[PDB]
Amino acid sequence: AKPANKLVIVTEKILLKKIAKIIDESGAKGYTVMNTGGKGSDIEANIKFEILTETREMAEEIADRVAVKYFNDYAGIIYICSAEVLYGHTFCGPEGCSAW
Amino acid sequence: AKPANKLVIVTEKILLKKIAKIIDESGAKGYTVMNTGGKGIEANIKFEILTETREMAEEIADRVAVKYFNDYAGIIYICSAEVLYGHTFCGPEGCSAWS
Amino acid sequence: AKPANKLVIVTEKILLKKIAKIIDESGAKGYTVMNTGGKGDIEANIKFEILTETREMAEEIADRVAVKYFNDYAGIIYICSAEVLYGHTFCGPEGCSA
Ligand SMILES: Nc1ncnc2c1ncn2[C@@H]1O[C@H](COP(=O)(O)OP(=O)(O)OP(=O)(O)O)[C@@H](O)[C@H]1O
Ligand SMILES: Nc1ncnc2c1ncn2[C@@H]1O[C@H](COP(=O)(O)OP(=O)(O)O)[C@@H](O)[C@H]1O
Ligand SMILES: Nc1ncnc2c1ncn2[C@@H]1O[C@H](COP(=O)(O)OP(=O)(O)O)[C@@H](O)[C@H]1O
Repeated sequence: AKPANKLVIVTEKILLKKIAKIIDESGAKGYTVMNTGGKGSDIEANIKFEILTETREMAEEIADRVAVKYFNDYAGIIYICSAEVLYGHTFCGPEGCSAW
Repeated sequence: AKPANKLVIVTEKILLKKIAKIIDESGAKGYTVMNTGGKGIEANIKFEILTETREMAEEIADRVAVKYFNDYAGIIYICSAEVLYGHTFCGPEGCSAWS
Repeated sequence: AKPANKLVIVTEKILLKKIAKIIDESGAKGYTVMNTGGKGDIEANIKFEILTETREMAEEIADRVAVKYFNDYAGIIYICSAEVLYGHTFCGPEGCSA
């Protein structure tokens, strides 16, 4: 298992591409995005990205970048969970997630 | 980053409003809900509520579980999270990137 | 609260049943699956979340899925610490106690 940070960005759907770009630009290996509702009849549609980042700082870079660009104007929460990636060709490389 | 508990409630879709009410009542600053399938495939919903404290999360969990989980399928679990950003979650205070 | 591993498998939608079977076969008490998009532009995939009582059950599932599918199918499997607060099936009549 390879430590990861699960960066979660829940924010407005309309930022999807904007945030995907940020995620792509961060060098995060990918991301998972889903449609969600959230409150912060009063549920609003939003999207949740989950970006497993190799490092915390990458996650924060993404968070910071998203937040600074968008979170004044757009609803969003970014949080981060410890994860370990057990498998993820892209995330762990040909190396595998048990790089001995 | 502000420590949080990601309270996850996966339960029957029909409880959405009912649980949202509980969440709203808990003083949780918001929640994220999504449609999911599950076996425990039935359509259900997953709430994710980031709570400032563990006890809030448990209050919600306890409240939901007591009010619904003896009659409705549902799992509640809780993950450590840190909120990096979340106006509503961290307040005007911010999520205090330095602790 | 009962410690759990939230095994998350994000992979191609078409593996849903195949992975569900693996999950079911692992003796995981259940799983949550959702439709997701992902990049690794967005492709539709599924995220399973399996709360497993033990890490090794999660890894068993992960290993089984990854071995059986991840050479041919896109997917990431990762695992989070979780605690189950409630989950009849997950914690048994015993309750989530701890
Ligand atoms: N071990 C688990 N891992 C991940 N998700 C779970 C787990 N157990 C339950 N869930 C989620 O919570 C839902 C409710 O599960 P529960 O065991 O309480 O009821 P169930 O009647 O078995 O549900 P189902 O209708 O899915 O069979 C499940 O469908 C699933 O979405
Ligand atoms: N405490 C929380 N737990 C989980 N998700 C949250 C929480 N607070 C906010 N969210 C998610 O982030 C989204 C935006 O939240 P926020 O910026 O507070 O603005 P708003 O009040 O305009 O929805 C919500 O719709 C929800 O999906
Ligand atoms: N760093 C990551 N963070 C979050 N999810 C990821 C990450 N990398 C991959 N995924 C998820 O796994 C899926 C497939 O992974 P991958 O093996 O990279 O295939 P692909 O590159 O063909 O999409 C992605 O579409 C995405 O949902």
